[PDB]
Amino acid sequence: GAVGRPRRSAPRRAGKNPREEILDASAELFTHQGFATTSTHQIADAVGIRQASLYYHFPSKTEIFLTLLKSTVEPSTVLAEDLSILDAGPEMRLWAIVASEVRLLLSTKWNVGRLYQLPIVGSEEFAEYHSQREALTNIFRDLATEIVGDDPRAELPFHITMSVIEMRRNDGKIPSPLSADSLPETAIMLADASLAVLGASLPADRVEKTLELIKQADAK
Amino acid sequence: AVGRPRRSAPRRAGKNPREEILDASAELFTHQGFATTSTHQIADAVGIRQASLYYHFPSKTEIFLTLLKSTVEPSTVLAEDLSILDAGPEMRLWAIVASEVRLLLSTKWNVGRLYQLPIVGSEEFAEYHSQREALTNIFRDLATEIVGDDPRAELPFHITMSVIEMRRNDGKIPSPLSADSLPETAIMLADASLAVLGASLPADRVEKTLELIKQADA
DNA sequence: ATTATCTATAGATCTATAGATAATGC
DNA sequence: ATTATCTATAGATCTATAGATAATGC
Repeated sequence: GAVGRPRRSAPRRAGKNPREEILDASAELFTHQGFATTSTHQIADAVGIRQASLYYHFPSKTEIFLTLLKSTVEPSTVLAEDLSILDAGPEMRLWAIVASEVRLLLSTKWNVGRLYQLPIVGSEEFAEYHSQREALTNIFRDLATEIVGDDPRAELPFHITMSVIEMRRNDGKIPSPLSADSLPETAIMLADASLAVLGASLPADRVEKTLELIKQADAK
Repeated sequence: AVGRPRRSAPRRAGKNPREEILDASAELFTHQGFATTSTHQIADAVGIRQASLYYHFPSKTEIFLTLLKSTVEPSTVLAEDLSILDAGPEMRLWAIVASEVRLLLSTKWNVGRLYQLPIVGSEEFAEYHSQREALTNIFRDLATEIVGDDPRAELPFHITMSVIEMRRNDGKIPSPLSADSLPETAIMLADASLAVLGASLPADRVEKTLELIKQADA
């Protein structure tokens, strides 16, 4: 059996331990209703525990949110940095970054890309993340600037990319689990679009090659 | 109220007191969002006591719901009328993108942010909710008419909405309305939207669009 | 007389803490 | 004798409602 006074209701969330369970419940609610609207009771209720019982695992509702926010921002930011610097031309580099971030935002169980864009993040409190967020944004812009020059279109590939957030499911079924063998269709499209808005022909063997860069990046 | 107003005088802008509210509300709701924003915070911004707001509006919900209506309907009617008008699907699509972006750049605050708010889950919100989905269909429909049954039919709407990130939200209007001008951003996004669908650009798309506006105004 | 605001305040939340309690582990 | 949950509540803060009150109109 398990140490500790047994809970009133049986666990309802997927997780190897209460931390994962709570973050699981939290990711669903925060992506559906945002931070402020979601109350610790609903989180508790979702998890199947009393509200106070949360505080043994997380010191504050803000800390829960922070944790989730890290787990999406981090991999995405580093990935762009890792890929940013490679063999090919900026057409190819940008096509990959778009495909790679879309691959990623489709890989998670809940739609955590929706967290970046929430109001709460605007506050100064969450400055470490604006920082990473802008840094990411700048990578794309500069990539795009290498193709069209100083031109307002350079702003677009990033917004095209983030558009998956509006077009993916959010019910705890992963829309496209990761595969070393292939890229999800939707990634192909948004990469392909991101080059069309810059008026640039698609690069060569782009799916075959983008998976190469990911294998590389994964080993790093 | 002849002559320039005092700097001290209530910072808000509008014909009457209700409008002063919605002006205050839009600034707060599009920066911090609905739930994070207290009626107290609104009142202070309007220069009045918290309780007073309840003369003009029933609830904090109602303020917000109103602000939504005030930005959707204008767009929904715009799109619907251009939607049928006699021209090619590309031309129709370009005009809609351009004029939606034109419109989202016309307002004082960035009311497009209210769309991305997740607060719209309530039963009452349904009227707004299904009108948002109607507008969105117009785009999908048009796009599909250019490119068929293709996942790219989703793009033009989202490309359009991206202007929300590219806009200021400090009170100054980014691009005031005009009948002989489209802001550069609306042109860009409209061009992009057609670009992603592999569609040819109409040669006189700007001026044709400025015309269907004038025509659709009266 | 009709407004538009005010002061005051219930009651409905919501976060977090204090301390009891029931399971395992020694 | 350690751990993880529970019950119970303090203290905050927020929406909304009453009923008082300073302006004018008539």
